[PDB]
Amino acid sequence: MKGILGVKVGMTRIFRDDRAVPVTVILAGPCPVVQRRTPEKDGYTAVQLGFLPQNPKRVNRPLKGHFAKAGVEPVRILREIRDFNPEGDTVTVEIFKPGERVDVTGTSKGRGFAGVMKRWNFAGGPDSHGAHKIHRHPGSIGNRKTPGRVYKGKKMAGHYGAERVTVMNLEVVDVIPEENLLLVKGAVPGPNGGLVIVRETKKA
Amino acid sequence: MRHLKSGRKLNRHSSHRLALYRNQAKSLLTHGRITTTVPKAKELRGFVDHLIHLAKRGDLHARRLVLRDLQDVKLVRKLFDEIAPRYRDRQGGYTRVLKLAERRRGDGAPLALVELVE
Amino acid sequence: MNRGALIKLVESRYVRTDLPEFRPGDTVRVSYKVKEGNRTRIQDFEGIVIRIRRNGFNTTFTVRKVSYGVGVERIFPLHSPLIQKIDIVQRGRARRAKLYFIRNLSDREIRRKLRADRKRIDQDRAAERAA
Amino acid sequence: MIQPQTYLEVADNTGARKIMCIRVLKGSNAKYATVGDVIVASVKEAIPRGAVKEGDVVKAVVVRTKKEIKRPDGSAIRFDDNAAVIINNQLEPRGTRVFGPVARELREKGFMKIVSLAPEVL
Amino acid sequence: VDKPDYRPRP
Amino acid sequence: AKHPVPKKKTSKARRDARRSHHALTPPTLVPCPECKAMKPPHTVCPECGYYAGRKVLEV
RNA sequence: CGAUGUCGGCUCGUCGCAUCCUGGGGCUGAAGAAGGUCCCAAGGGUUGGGCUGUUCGCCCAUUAAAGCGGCACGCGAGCUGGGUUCAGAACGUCGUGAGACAGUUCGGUCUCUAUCCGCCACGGGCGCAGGAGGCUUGAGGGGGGCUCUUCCUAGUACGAGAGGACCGGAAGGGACGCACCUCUGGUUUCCCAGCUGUCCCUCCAGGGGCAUAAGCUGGGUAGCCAUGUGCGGAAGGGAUAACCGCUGAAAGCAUCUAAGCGGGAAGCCCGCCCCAAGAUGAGGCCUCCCACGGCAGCCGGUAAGGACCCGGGAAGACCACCCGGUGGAUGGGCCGGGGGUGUAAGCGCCGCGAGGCGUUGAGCCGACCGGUCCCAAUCGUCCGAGGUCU
RNA sequence: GAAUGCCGGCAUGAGUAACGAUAAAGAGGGUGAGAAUCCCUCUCGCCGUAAGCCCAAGGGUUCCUACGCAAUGGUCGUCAG
RNA sequence: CGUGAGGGAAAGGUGAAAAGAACCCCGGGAGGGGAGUGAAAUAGAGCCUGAAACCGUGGGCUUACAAGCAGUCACGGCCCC
Ligand SMILES: [Mg+2]
Ligand SMILES: [Mg+2]
Ligand SMILES: [Mg+2]
Ligand SMILES: [Mg+2]
Ligand SMILES: [Mg+2]
Ligand SMILES: [Mg+2]
Ligand SMILES: [Mg+2]
Ligand SMILES: [Mg+2]
Ligand SMILES: [Mg+2]
Ligand SMILES: [Mg+2]
Ligand SMILES: [Mg+2]
Ligand SMILES: [Mg+2]
Ligand SMILES: [Mg+2]
Ligand SMILES: [Mg+2]
Ligand SMILES: [Mg+2]
Ligand SMILES: [Mg+2]
Ligand SMILES: [Mg+2]
Ligand SMILES: [Mg+2]
Ligand SMILES: [Mg+2]
Ligand SMILES: [Mg+2]
Ligand SMILES: [Mg+2]
Ligand SMILES: [Mg+2]
Ligand SMILES: [Mg+2]
Ligand SMILES: [Mg+2]
Ligand SMILES: [Mg+2]
Ligand SMILES: [Mg+2]
Ligand SMILES: [Mg+2]
Ligand SMILES: [Mg+2]
Ligand SMILES: [Mg+2]
Ligand SMILES: [Mg+2]
Ligand SMILES: [Mg+2]
Ligand SMILES: [Mg+2]
Ligand SMILES: [Mg+2]
Ligand SMILES: [Mg+2]
Ligand SMILES: [Mg+2]
Ligand SMILES: [Mg+2]
Ligand SMILES: [Mg+2]
Ligand SMILES: [Mg+2]
Ligand SMILES: [Mg+2]
Ligand SMILES: [Mg+2]
Ligand SMILES: [Mg+2]
Ligand SMILES: [Mg+2]
Ligand SMILES: [Mg+2]
Ligand SMILES: [Mg+2]
Ligand SMILES: [Mg+2]
Ligand SMILES: [Mg+2]
Ligand SMILES: [Mg+2]
Ligand SMILES: [Mg+2]
Ligand SMILES: [Mg+2]
Ligand SMILES: [Mg+2]
Ligand SMILES: [Mg+2]
Ligand SMILES: [Mg+2]
Ligand SMILES: [Mg+2]
Ligand SMILES: [Mg+2]
Ligand SMILES: [Mg+2]
Ligand SMILES: [Mg+2]
Ligand SMILES: [Mg+2]
Ligand SMILES: [Mg+2]
Ligand SMILES: [Mg+2]
Ligand SMILES: [Mg+2]
Ligand SMILES: [Mg+2]
Ligand SMILES: [Mg+2]
Ligand SMILES: [Mg+2]
Ligand SMILES: [Mg+2]
Ligand SMILES: [Mg+2]
Ligand SMILES: [Mg+2]
Ligand SMILES: [Mg+2]
Ligand SMILES: [Mg+2]
Ligand SMILES: [Mg+2]
Ligand SMILES: [Mg+2]
Ligand SMILES: [Mg+2]
Ligand SMILES: [Mg+2]
Ligand SMILES: [Mg+2]
Ligand SMILES: [Mg+2]
Ligand SMILES: [Mg+2]
Ligand SMILES: [Mg+2]
Ligand SMILES: [Mg+2]
Ligand SMILES: [Mg+2]
Ligand SMILES: [Mg+2]
Ligand SMILES: [Mg+2]
Ligand SMILES: [Mg+2]
Ligand SMILES: [Mg+2]
Ligand SMILES: [Mg+2]
Ligand SMILES: [Mg+2]
Ligand SMILES: [Mg+2]
Ligand SMILES: [Mg+2]
Ligand SMILES: [Mg+2]
Ligand SMILES: [Mg+2]
Ligand SMILES: [Mg+2]
Ligand SMILES: [Mg+2]
Ligand SMILES: [Mg+2]
Ligand SMILES: [Mg+2]
Ligand SMILES: [Mg+2]
Ligand SMILES: [Mg+2]
Ligand SMILES: [Mg+2]
Ligand SMILES: [Mg+2]
Ligand SMILES: [Mg+2]
Ligand SMILES: [Mg+2]
Ligand SMILES: [Mg+2]
Ligand SMILES: [Mg+2]
Ligand SMILES: [Mg+2]
Ligand SMILES: [Mg+2]
Ligand SMILES: [Mg+2]
Ligand SMILES: [Mg+2]
Ligand SMILES: [Mg+2]
Ligand SMILES: [Mg+2]
Ligand SMILES: [Mg+2]
Ligand SMILES: [Mg+2]
Ligand SMILES: [Mg+2]
Ligand SMILES: [Mg+2]
Ligand SMILES: [Mg+2]
Ligand SMILES: [Mg+2]
Ligand SMILES: [Mg+2]
Ligand SMILES: [Mg+2]
Ligand SMILES: [Mg+2]
Ligand SMILES: [Mg+2]
Ligand SMILES: [Mg+2]
Ligand SMILES: [Mg+2]
Ligand SMILES: [Mg+2]
Ligand SMILES: [Mg+2]
Ligand SMILES: [Mg+2]
Ligand SMILES: [Mg+2]
Ligand SMILES: [Mg+2]
Ligand SMILES: [Mg+2]
Ligand SMILES: [Mg+2]
Ligand SMILES: [Mg+2]
Ligand SMILES: [Mg+2]
Ligand SMILES: [Mg+2]
Ligand SMILES: [Mg+2]
Ligand SMILES: [Mg+2]
Ligand SMILES: [Mg+2]
Ligand SMILES: [Mg+2]
Ligand SMILES: [Mg+2]
Ligand SMILES: [Mg+2]
Ligand SMILES: [Mg+2]
Ligand SMILES: [Mg+2]
Ligand SMILES: [Mg+2]
Ligand SMILES: [Mg+2]
Ligand SMILES: [Mg+2]
Ligand SMILES: [Mg+2]
Ligand SMILES: [Mg+2]
Ligand SMILES: [Mg+2]
Ligand SMILES: [Mg+2]
Ligand SMILES: [Mg+2]
Ligand SMILES: [Mg+2]
Ligand SMILES: [Mg+2]
Ligand SMILES: [Mg+2]
Ligand SMILES: [Mg+2]
Ligand SMILES: [Mg+2]
Ligand SMILES: [Mg+2]
Ligand SMILES: [Mg+2]
Ligand SMILES: [Mg+2]
Ligand SMILES: [Mg+2]
Ligand SMILES: [Mg+2]
Ligand SMILES: [Mg+2]
Ligand SMILES: [Mg+2]
Ligand SMILES: [Mg+2]
Ligand SMILES: [Mg+2]
Ligand SMILES: [Mg+2]
Ligand SMILES: [Mg+2]
Ligand SMILES: [Mg+2]
Ligand SMILES: [Mg+2]
Ligand SMILES: [Mg+2]
Ligand SMILES: [Mg+2]
Ligand SMILES: [Mg+2]
Ligand SMILES: [Mg+2]
Ligand SMILES: [Mg+2]
Ligand SMILES: [Mg+2]
Ligand SMILES: [Mg+2]
Ligand SMILES: [Mg+2]
Ligand SMILES: [Mg+2]
Ligand SMILES: [Mg+2]
Ligand SMILES: [Mg+2]
Ligand SMILES: [Mg+2]
Ligand SMILES: [Mg+2]
Ligand SMILES: [Mg+2]
Ligand SMILES: [Mg+2]
Ligand SMILES: [Mg+2]
Ligand SMILES: [Mg+2]
Ligand SMILES: [Mg+2]
Ligand SMILES: [Mg+2]
Ligand SMILES: [Mg+2]
Ligand SMILES: [Mg+2]
Ligand SMILES: [Mg+2]
Ligand SMILES: [Mg+2]
Ligand SMILES: [Mg+2]
Ligand SMILES: [Mg+2]
Ligand SMILES: [Mg+2]
Ligand SMILES: [Mg+2]
Ligand SMILES: [Mg+2]
Ligand SMILES: [Mg+2]
Ligand SMILES: [Mg+2]
Ligand SMILES: [Mg+2]
Ligand SMILES: [Mg+2]
Ligand SMILES: [Mg+2]
Ligand SMILES: [Mg+2]
Ligand SMILES: [Mg+2]
Ligand SMILES: [Mg+2]
Ligand SMILES: [Mg+2]
Ligand SMILES: [Mg+2]
Ligand SMILES: [Mg+2]
Ligand SMILES: [Mg+2]
Ligand SMILES: [Mg+2]
Ligand SMILES: [Zn+2]
Repeated sequence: MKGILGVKVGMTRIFRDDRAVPVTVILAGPCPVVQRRTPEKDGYTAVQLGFLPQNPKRVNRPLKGHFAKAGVEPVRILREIRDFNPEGDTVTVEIFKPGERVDVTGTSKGRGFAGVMKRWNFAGGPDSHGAHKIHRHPGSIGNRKTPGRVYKGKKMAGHYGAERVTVMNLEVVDVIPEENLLLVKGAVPGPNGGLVIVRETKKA
Repeated sequence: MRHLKSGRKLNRHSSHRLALYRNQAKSLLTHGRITTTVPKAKELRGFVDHLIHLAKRGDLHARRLVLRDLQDVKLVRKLFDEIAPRYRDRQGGYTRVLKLAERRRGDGAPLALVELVE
Repeated sequence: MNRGALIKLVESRYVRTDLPEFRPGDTVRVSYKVKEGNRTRIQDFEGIVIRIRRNGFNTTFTVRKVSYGVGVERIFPLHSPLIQKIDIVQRGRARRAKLYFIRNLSDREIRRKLRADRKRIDQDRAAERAA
Repeated sequence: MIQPQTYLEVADNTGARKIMCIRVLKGSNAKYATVGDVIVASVKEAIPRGAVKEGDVVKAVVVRTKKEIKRPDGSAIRFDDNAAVIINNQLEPRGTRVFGPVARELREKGFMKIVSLAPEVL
Repeated sequence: VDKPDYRPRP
Repeated sequence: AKHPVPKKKTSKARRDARRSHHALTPPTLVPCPECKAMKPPHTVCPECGYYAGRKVLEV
């Protein structure tokens, strides 16, 4: 159940057997394991990974202790991968070979307060024929006296994006260990520069 | 959304905003220091910096470009002969913006001074 | 890190430098590997290039030709391995980067708007004088 | 991107000149036909005494389109019109020549008879 | 089912 | 629309509960290191005209 | 009846199951394929069009299918206003008439501001017996749940023939969903060019305003995007429905059942994805501070830490979140690259001239990828444990 | 204690909608207890078969100057019908 | 208010006496704080009395796992006499 932290760098395509392959490039290596969570100690199993080096000037004292106890130089992000336990004290892109399928988790781009047409692909209202100031409105939200209320979960306008999203079963197109690059075919949540997690896929 | 868009709108349509900057340039290049609202000051920096840099180039081309925004032939001449020279060896950052402590009475707008640098 | 540099890095393995420079307006023949049955062959597509979108490794260019009465436009990645070669067959002088306006012009009218780019022709012949 | 109401030129000699799509035969509820797809169509304009006549409801395979088709090799091709060749229930042209180029896509979709009769395949 | 307005328009 | 309108007068308890967030926060002020007069941080001092160690403006 | 707005449509759903399809099954006057009929099944799905105000219905073209009902004949403080109920007008018809009709016809005022509950989002407060910075478990909840075609098996089983399988295995689609922006394709209010009229600068040349809240036109980076790209529905495990059994009495036979055991659905539980400890039942782990002064309490100064303030941000209505604050690349400038435009001005040459050619892929040049302390994030302030009892 | 009573006062909605044409503003100087809002200058924009000028109705001192800013001005006011 | 005929309000009270607050202080002023007057100044002219709704400051008790025609009965806690 291997996994790794990384940053989305950007997309392009490569050519592979006279085929254009759209890819997102992820900087993944190298992630120092900084804690192991164990069934005896913690009740479950996983690896806290760290990623990108941090200026010690900016690391407070409780954090420093945590890093110290690992003999690990301070790092900007800590995140766990569950049910993964690497033999090394460091995880790098090498844990993936081209051909493998992965799941990538990102924080999606933020749309802010979104209307119903962008959030939920509502149809909105006519643009003419008499529609009166309701071209992007949701329409009805209910019945009448029965039930006299609006369902929990009713799709409505509101904040949208900047959310955890995990896209699944992406092909690993290539891995360039010398530069800590993982090339995954397709699209990955969030902006370039955003933090992502690459896991072995759960599909078969 | 506004994702990675550069530029204030300052509640002006296109042609008014442009005039706002030019008139502010003429004023700043004229007096060396002016006061405005903080955000107007923050946009003036770049607008004027480019005109000063162009003045540092000195060519005829540069003058004719500067004259699109600034229009006053004497003013440009001051820019070219008096202003640009003091920045021959300065690399950008010919303007500075410092925030004033007192808000404006009639509308509470925060003020800042914008000035050409030494 | 430098994200731009890393993309350029991923891309460097696929970049080409063996292809001639050309501009919108030039007439060009692209010999393109093409798959059919059971073989692959080279098909030539020859026409005016009406667009070149630039984006480094991802720049693409569009070639327009008339084929048995019907206009056809083809869009090619400039760095595509499927391009065998490109031959410059004529240099045209455009005044515009994008030449969509010729989609509505007659063959006479096109020829009048895209006269031979006598400068870049001369320039072409002056190379092609080798050692 | 052919859809019901779309007029297509007919690129054969069935005598039909113009057909208007009335359905895309690609599943239960397809929004668009592209190259290699079969539509059902009305004949809106034909020449006198052909195989087909104005009013006929016929099938046709779309053979070139004004919306560009993209290809796995990263390229795309685009034609100046939307054209279809009229076929019978076994995908064979009801006509005997096909005019103008056609999209190679037809071949992988088993329109060999049409692909071969075509002056050009792009 | 068409049935008649029981109220007039406002 | 059909002109909505409050169905009951708001009780004093309710009105005042709504204002539970209405308190002003006092201006954040720091001493001016040249003249010791209180002022907003990041502003040229209006008392003495100093900022960043130097005399910025006539006061 | 001191008003419970009334048909149809749109929008948005949600439920029932007497199921239209898809899954499971018994019987068949079930050879096969296809059907009929009943049973189980509500997870998902259930198309586009012509007519008509229509609901309905008929019709065209498709489909796995084109289900039927409830929700104030769901939904007018959500839209419409074609239909019916006002005043005008006309036809038919009735009435001497004024006028009339569970007839027809053309026309005809649909109300910016949401208090409470409810719903979508976001915070502020307090709590979670020391105070803090991280990382987490998942009670519980939500999301999802569709399906077709072709090929192989095999032209095999079956069948006189036409036709044509079970099981198992491949490939390719439609619609839907989430994400994305490399490509394709949009936009890109000033990023570039061209162009007209007019006024102006400065006469020429070169420019500026205005013609829209871009004057017009040709283009167009980032961004945000779909028409573009990737991926999803599963697999799998468990328990079941109808239905099929094994073993088996009562009842020497028989019996799926009374004891016991098995098989068995798109359905159910788990599995996937997302929320989630206000889960007051307030969880856990790692790290940091410490037992300070005066009188489970008050007042004061601190600790770890936090906030304030500032520069900002693919975060954002405010708030929040995230990054940075000279021990600095946070924005602005400047430089380099990209990218757009498409060869500036000036000068020289040719031409009577409009123009042309060269200098020149020039000049200009948003946002992208970077560098660089030139400009600004100066200087600081205020909060903040001393840990209740068996 | 009620008559959608009468008269008056004061609440609620609420620091909410709004502040009356999307022709448009910016800076420097002056004045003053106080200035986005008054004066002056420069720059910018709008009208120009008018949004300029002259008559008649109607209005009735609103004209000019000095001194004022409680109220009137949808904000401010040192300004003003 | 209405073209007009015509309609048609609200609005009383310092104190015995103005003795109606000189002068100083803050403030542009308004306003207040002292001083002074008066038997009395929360009789200070926005003046006798000065109710109630309504707005506030300060104190006691109470309240952030709770379900409400708001009370009532009971017990307990805290605060006061
Ligand atoms: Mg993340
Ligand atoms: Mg956003
Ligand atoms: Mg909407
Ligand atoms: Mg959406
Ligand atoms: Mg959409
Ligand atoms: Mg729609
Ligand atoms: Mg629409
Ligand atoms: Mg419509
Ligand atoms: Mg209307
Ligand atoms: Mg509208
Ligand atoms: Mg209703
Ligand atoms: Mg109810
Ligand atoms: Mg958010
Ligand atoms: Mg490879
Ligand atoms: Mg991005
Ligand atoms: Mg917008
Ligand atoms: Mg940016
Ligand atoms: Mg902006
Ligand atoms: Mg701008
Ligand atoms: Mg403005
Ligand atoms: Mg505004
Ligand atoms: Mg604008
Ligand atoms: Mg303008
Ligand atoms: Mg304009
Ligand atoms: Mg710049
Ligand atoms: Mg400052
Ligand atoms: Mg401030
Ligand atoms: Mg003021
Ligand atoms: Mg890039
Ligand atoms: Mg060929
Ligand atoms: Mg006919
Ligand atoms: Mg309404
Ligand atoms: Mg409303
Ligand atoms: Mg309305
Ligand atoms: Mg509303
Ligand atoms: Mg209202
Ligand atoms: Mg009400
Ligand atoms: Mg009240
Ligand atoms: Mg109160
Ligand atoms: Mg309230
Ligand atoms: Mg009634
Ligand atoms: Mg009532
Ligand atoms: Mg009513
Ligand atoms: Mg009602
Ligand atoms: Mg009605
Ligand atoms: Mg329904
Ligand atoms: Mg049933
Ligand atoms: Mg079935
Ligand atoms: Mg059968
Ligand atoms: Mg049979
Ligand atoms: Mg059956
Ligand atoms: Mg169902
Ligand atoms: Mg359901
Ligand atoms: Mg249903
Ligand atoms: Mg029609
Ligand atoms: Mg219809
Ligand atoms: Mg109908
Ligand atoms: Mg009917
Ligand atoms: Mg079927
Ligand atoms: Mg239908
Ligand atoms: Mg009914
Ligand atoms: Mg109804
Ligand atoms: Mg209904
Ligand atoms: Mg209704
Ligand atoms: Mg309505
Ligand atoms: Mg209705
Ligand atoms: Mg309603
Ligand atoms: Mg209503
Ligand atoms: Mg209602
Ligand atoms: Mg609506
Ligand atoms: Mg009608
Ligand atoms: Mg009718
Ligand atoms: Mg009528
Ligand atoms: Mg009528
Ligand atoms: Mg009539
Ligand atoms: Mg008659
Ligand atoms: Mg009758
Ligand atoms: Mg009669
Ligand atoms: Mg009669
Ligand atoms: Mg009409
Ligand atoms: Mg009518
Ligand atoms: Mg009507
Ligand atoms: Mg309306
Ligand atoms: Mg409310
Ligand atoms: Mg309620
Ligand atoms: Mg909270
Ligand atoms: Mg909070
Ligand atoms: Mg645990
Ligand atoms: Mg759970
Ligand atoms: Mg709960
Ligand atoms: Mg076979
Ligand atoms: Mg046989
Ligand atoms: Mg599939
Ligand atoms: Mg791009
Ligand atoms: Mg694009
Ligand atoms: Mg592209
Ligand atoms: Mg494009
Ligand atoms: Mg420009
Ligand atoms: Mg312009
Ligand atoms: Mg001009
Ligand atoms: Mg000229
Ligand atoms: Mg002008
Ligand atoms: Mg004008
Ligand atoms: Mg204008
Ligand atoms: Mg126009
Ligand atoms: Mg034009
Ligand atoms: Mg375009
Ligand atoms: Mg444009
Ligand atoms: Mg773009
Ligand atoms: Mg799409
Ligand atoms: Mg299963
Ligand atoms: Mg048996
Ligand atoms: Mg037995
Ligand atoms: Mg027996
Ligand atoms: Mg049993
Ligand atoms: Mg069983
Ligand atoms: Mg069995
Ligand atoms: Mg089982
Ligand atoms: Mg399934
Ligand atoms: Mg979580
Ligand atoms: Mg907790
Ligand atoms: Mg948690
Ligand atoms: Mg509970
Ligand atoms: Mg906890
Ligand atoms: Mg901030
Ligand atoms: Mg911000
Ligand atoms: Mg910080
Ligand atoms: Mg600091
Ligand atoms: Mg920086
Ligand atoms: Mg920089
Ligand atoms: Mg470049
Ligand atoms: Mg370039
Ligand atoms: Mg040239
Ligand atoms: Mg030149
Ligand atoms: Mg000459
Ligand atoms: Mg550049
Ligand atoms: Mg450095
Ligand atoms: Mg300080
Ligand atoms: Mg009574
Ligand atoms: Mg009332
Ligand atoms: Mg009332
Ligand atoms: Mg009353
Ligand atoms: Mg009363
Ligand atoms: Mg009354
Ligand atoms: Mg009253
Ligand atoms: Mg009030
Ligand atoms: Mg507010
Ligand atoms: Mg409100
Ligand atoms: Mg509001
Ligand atoms: Mg409001
Ligand atoms: Mg109003
Ligand atoms: Mg407002
Ligand atoms: Mg106004
Ligand atoms: Mg206004
Ligand atoms: Mg307008
Ligand atoms: Mg001044
Ligand atoms: Mg003022
Ligand atoms: Mg003032
Ligand atoms: Mg001023
Ligand atoms: Mg103004
Ligand atoms: Mg003035
Ligand atoms: Mg005009
Ligand atoms: Mg004129
Ligand atoms: Mg008068
Ligand atoms: Mg007077
Ligand atoms: Mg006079
Ligand atoms: Mg006067
Ligand atoms: Mg006057
Ligand atoms: Mg005066
Ligand atoms: Mg006044
Ligand atoms: Mg005043
Ligand atoms: Mg005043
Ligand atoms: Mg007075
Ligand atoms: Mg007033
Ligand atoms: Mg006022
Ligand atoms: Mg007013
Ligand atoms: Mg004065
Ligand atoms: Mg006045
Ligand atoms: Mg009257
Ligand atoms: Mg009168
Ligand atoms: Mg009267
Ligand atoms: Mg009275
Ligand atoms: Mg008296
Ligand atoms: Mg008296
Ligand atoms: Mg005095
Ligand atoms: Mg004074
Ligand atoms: Mg006084
Ligand atoms: Mg006082
Ligand atoms: Mg006094
Ligand atoms: Mg006395
Ligand atoms: Mg006495
Ligand atoms: Mg008293
Ligand atoms: Mg008294
Ligand atoms: Mg009184
Ligand atoms: Mg008395
Ligand atoms: Mg009294
Ligand atoms: Mg009183
Ligand atoms: Mg009282
Ligand atoms: Mg109190
Ligand atoms: Mg509880
Ligand atoms: Mg409690
Ligand atoms: Mg009780
Ligand atoms: Mg008791
Ligand atoms: Zn100071």
